[PDB]
Amino acid sequence: GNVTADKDGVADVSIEDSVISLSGDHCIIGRTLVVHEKADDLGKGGNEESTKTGNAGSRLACGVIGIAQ
Amino acid sequence: GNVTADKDGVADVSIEDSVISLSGDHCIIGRTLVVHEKADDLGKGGNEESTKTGNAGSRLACGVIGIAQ
Amino acid sequence: GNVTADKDGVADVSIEDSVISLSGDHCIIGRTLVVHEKADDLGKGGNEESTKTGNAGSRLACGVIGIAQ
Repeated sequence: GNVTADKDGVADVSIEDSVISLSGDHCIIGRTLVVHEKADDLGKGGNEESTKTGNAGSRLACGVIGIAQ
Repeated sequence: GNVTADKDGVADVSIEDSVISLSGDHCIIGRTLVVHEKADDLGKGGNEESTKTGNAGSRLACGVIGIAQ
Repeated sequence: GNVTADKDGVADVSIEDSVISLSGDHCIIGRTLVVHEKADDLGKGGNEESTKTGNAGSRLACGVIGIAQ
């Protein structure tokens, strides 16, 4: 299906079968930020997959990022 | 189906079968932030999948991120 | 089905079969934030799946995040 007709109209929105995601600020104030990590065996034959997939950030697989943003 | 007709109208919204998600600020004030981690065996043949999937952040699989944002 | 007709109208909303989720601020004030973690064996062949799935944050699987945001 998914016809989505329209004849006029200022500033209208139509959203058929889809996926939407938003977010806001992520302020973090401080004076000292210390991190220690010890990863040992993350993946051992881990199959993966994706299709029509999105992401508003840093895609990754089997990582030890430490401090993201 | 999913017809979604319209003839006029300022600033109207129509949302058929879909998924929507929002969020707000995530302020975190402080003076000291210390983290210690020890991950050992996360994945051991973990199949995964996705289709028409979204995300408002940092996608990942089998990680030891430490401090996200 | 899912017809969703309209002829006029300022600022009206129509929501047929879907999923909606909102949130607000998440302020956290403090002076010291300390975290210790020891994960050992998270996944051991854990199948997963998704379809028409959304998320307003950081998607992940088998993680030891430590401090999210």
